Amino acid sequence: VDFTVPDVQQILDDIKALAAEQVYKIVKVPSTSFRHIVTQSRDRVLRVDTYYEEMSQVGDVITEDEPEKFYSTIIKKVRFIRGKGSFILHDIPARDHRGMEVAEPEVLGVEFKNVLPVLTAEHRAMIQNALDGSIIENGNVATRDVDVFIGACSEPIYRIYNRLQGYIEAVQLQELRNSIGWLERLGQRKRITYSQEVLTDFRRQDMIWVLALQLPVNPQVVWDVPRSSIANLIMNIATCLPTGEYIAPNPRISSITLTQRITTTGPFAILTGSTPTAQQLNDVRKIYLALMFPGQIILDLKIDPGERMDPAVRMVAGVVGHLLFTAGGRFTNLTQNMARQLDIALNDYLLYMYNTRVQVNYGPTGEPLDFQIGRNQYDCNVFRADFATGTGYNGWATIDVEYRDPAPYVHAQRYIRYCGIDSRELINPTTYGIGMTYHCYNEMLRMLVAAGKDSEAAYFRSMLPFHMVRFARINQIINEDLHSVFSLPDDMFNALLPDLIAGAHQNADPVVLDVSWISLWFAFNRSFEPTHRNEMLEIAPLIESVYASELSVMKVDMRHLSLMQRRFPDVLIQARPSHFWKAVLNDSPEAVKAVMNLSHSHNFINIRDMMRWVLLPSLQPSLKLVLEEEAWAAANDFEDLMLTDQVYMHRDMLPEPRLDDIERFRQEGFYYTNMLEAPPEIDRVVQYTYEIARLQANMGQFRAALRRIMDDDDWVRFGGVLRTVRVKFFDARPPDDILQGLPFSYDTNEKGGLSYATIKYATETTIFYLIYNVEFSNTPDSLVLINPTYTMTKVFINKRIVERVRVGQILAVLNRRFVAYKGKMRIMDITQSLKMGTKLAAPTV
Amino acid sequence: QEVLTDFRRQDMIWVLALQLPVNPQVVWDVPRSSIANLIMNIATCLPTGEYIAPNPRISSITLTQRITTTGPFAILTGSTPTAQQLNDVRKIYLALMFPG
Amino acid sequence: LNDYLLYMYNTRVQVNYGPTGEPLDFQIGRNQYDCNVFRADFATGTGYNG
Amino acid sequence: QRPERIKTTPYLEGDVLSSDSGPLLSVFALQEIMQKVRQVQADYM
Amino acid sequence: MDTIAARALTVMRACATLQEARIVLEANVMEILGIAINRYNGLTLRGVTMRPTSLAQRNEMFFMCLDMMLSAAGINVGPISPDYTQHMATIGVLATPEIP
Repeated sequence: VDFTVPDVQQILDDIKALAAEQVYKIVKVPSTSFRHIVTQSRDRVLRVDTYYEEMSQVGDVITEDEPEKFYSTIIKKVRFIRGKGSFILHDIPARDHRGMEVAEPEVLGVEFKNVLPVLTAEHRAMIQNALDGSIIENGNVATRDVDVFIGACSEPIYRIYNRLQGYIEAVQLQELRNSIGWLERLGQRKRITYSQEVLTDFRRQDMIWVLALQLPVNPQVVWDVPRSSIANLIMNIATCLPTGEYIAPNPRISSITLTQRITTTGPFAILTGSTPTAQQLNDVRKIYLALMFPGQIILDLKIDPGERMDPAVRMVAGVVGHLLFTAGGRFTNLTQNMARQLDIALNDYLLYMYNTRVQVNYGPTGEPLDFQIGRNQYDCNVFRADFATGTGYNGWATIDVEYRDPAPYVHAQRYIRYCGIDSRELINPTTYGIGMTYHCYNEMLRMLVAAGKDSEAAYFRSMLPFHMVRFARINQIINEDLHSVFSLPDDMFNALLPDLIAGAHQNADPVVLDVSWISLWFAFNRSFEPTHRNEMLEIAPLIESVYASELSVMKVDMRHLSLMQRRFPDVLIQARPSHFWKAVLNDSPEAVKAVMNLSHSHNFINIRDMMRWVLLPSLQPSLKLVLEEEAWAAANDFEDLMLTDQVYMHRDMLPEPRLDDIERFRQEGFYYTNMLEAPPEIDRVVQYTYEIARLQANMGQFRAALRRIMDDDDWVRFGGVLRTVRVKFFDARPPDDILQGLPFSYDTNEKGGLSYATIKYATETTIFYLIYNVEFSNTPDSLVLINPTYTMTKVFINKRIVERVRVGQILAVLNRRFVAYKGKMRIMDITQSLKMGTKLAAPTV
Repeated sequence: QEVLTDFRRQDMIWVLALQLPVNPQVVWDVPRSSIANLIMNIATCLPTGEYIAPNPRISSITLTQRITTTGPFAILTGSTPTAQQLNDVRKIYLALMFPG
Repeated sequence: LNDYLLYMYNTRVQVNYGPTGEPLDFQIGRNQYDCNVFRADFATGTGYNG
Repeated sequence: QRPERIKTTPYLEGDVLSSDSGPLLSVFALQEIMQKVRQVQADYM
Repeated sequence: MDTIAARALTVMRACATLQEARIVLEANVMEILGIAINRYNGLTLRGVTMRPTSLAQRNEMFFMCLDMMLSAAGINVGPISPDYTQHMATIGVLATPEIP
């Protein structure tokens, strides 16, 4: 009475720790999405998107021939999005102006400050108006009051804020209610009292709830996992399995029936035997567990030792077994082999006949049990092993697979009521084991006397109660207790027995528990009264949902990563499926993998099995889920990831402007950039493959070719690889590395006589903005030089990062709605509330 | 990442002594070569590698601290019959790695 | 193989032997099934791989 | 780096027994064949 | 022999896929062209790009298709253009089982 489940469980602990992962951030002000850089001029300045600057350096350099790296680099970036974007506003900085709630400048995405000191009196005032012009709308949403204002924010990010908020909204009405109620059902079905205390508050009236997990789960996702069968079972038991004790019957029952006539000795001289624990009891635990599963774990073959002789032990087990296990036509308990040996042990016990004969009418088939034992001739053919029928063994002419339709899970809500014991109530067992037939047990008792021993069949009449309670107990445990997303689905439950008969094999594998011949008897003289349930039960459902959601997140990721190859071929040519998910597995939670590996390190999954699983439409939504899903969406642009195909080289002069009216340089200080407003005319571009460059260099024509193309003004563009984009700003003439930095490498090395060459294409590309700063001592001439200064690299991205702005044009960006909860109202995630409950005890004897 | 430029310096006159596409037969014409050839084939092309064992979980699996499955071959726990037979396995592998 | 298809540590199955004393003539199985297939023809390779 | 050596699932990740190489086996091969003969010739007439 | 025509056909049909840059090549296509173009350049010594753009790049590719088309048809057009010249060797590229 003390079995647990280590190493498969230390995992359940950190899965419990997963519930703690806070994926959102609550702020009173959103992060700045727009910065303003000040050129020397009060008229115009330039705005920056920040987001892009950050997105600039997120993942590693995007190198070809390193698919795994690439994938992770992307994953980081996508993950980065939902990160920067998940935040809810609360207690915002309001201001009062002419009886209206105005937003404090700090609450909108944008920085003026820089600008403020310059702008003219008029400009300043103008902006002031726009500021006290930004008013806050009131009331609405989720029955409780929220503040709405129009602040600015970067495209991709804002999308996440939006989705997040939408989720919170759903929770506030629909989703919270669902999850709670589901629990109330589960607490009814599984006898668990659930704490409602969290919402009993008092200040509850104005408290926003942030349940981030959702409860109904969805059995699918759990079973959609390839070969999960066994791992899920392990899970079910590791979770849902109670610790109990094996009770013994009345010592008197045998003494009065069996051990009555002292001078009989019979097959039940066996009764005296106590239990060899080590082997025996673990064997009884096996038999119990297996039988309380039931068709999942079979009570397979019965070991082999030469103790198999011991006719008393053998015969005894033969009878015991026909009442302990189900060969039932609804589902199986034992092996075909295990049964055959049982029927034989039984067959011998019958035609053993140590005393006065009866009538033994042997049948046409020499097959064991083809004999009808006289007086009334109860042909023991009905006590043979017909699995498809149930015929001899337990159940037989009984119904055990019934369906009380509404029940939690929808994991086909069936119910196994062993021998018709519709055990829905608290057992005694001093009462309940009364007038209870089993039919199989009943007919057993008839055949038991029509054939032979009364003294032996009388012990069976006196046993009925204790036997009915072992079973009634089991039902409550199987049926009521171990009813989780880890207990097997029904269409499979029903397929176990017939697939076993057919011999043909599919994923849904029976467990092989080899049993002691003698343990059979011991099990019949040991009922089961569970002392106390597993501590994981109340928390379980939460944990279930954690796992579920985590799985779907992975699926999603892979769905997008998969198509990345047909998407960007030039980058992932060497890409093979294995690559992309090894990266997923890598960036995803280890505890989850562990759960899968239970049956994966055992069953083997092929990339194909994985794709199927990915493509399976069944996802349990959580906060994490929806956000990642939406992140991936925004993250489809790729210009939005800061890596573009468009990088060319072209002989370009550095703008050397005239300076007559120095005051006119209140202009945008001629910023200049590589950033092409639009790409070149294709007929003017020269597409280079390594392949061609090789050839040209092979003829000592490479350099020459390039020169001519450049001299022709025409543009050249190497590769077709992605390349990471960098962004830098300059106050004056940048380094030659940036200006004349060539997007390729060409070297020549003489070895032996031969002479080899090496050509590499760059992966990093820098976009820059060179702000022109001037002074009064400057001459119109000063900026012009006899010979030009050249810039070769030019990039293109149709995503407005840095742009010429007016001043009054600053506030423009405000185009984004915002929802912020009142500071006086409370917000709190009660995601952790789902583990608050209590295992409802048993009445005990 | 390198390539062969067929650039010949005006100083260098090349002297190649053996051409590459080798005539298969000259090697296999040598009488009683078979064995020697084979060994050569091994010593030159046969890579370096390690023998892997399957997963212990493929046979027995733990359900409870007390309950575990047992593989029908418990004898499979025999510690390799010295190199006397370990080498004897190497024979096997090497044998199938070289058709008939 | 033969010697061991024939070694039954559990309940025995119907072994319907063949006229030839040659190993693997029988047909063990409640559905028969030749064990003659796993003989050893070098021109066919009927027993072992491929 | 590891083209097909990529181990997706734990099922393939087992323990290490021994290891062999070209020069390793090439020698072993000969050895075995030579023992063969001595052991027979030296053994019989 | 039919194989030769099938190749020369595939190549041309593939080149037709190269509409006007804004294209992400069908992975499959890339592979084929590359092998062909490669082998072709190795026999033509001409500079054929897999993704032409200039014109002279385009001409070269067309010329390739032309050379192949003629070779597959068993035609010898002779001196018909100053800009183009037919390489009879084009047949040997098309006879090589290395091109799918």
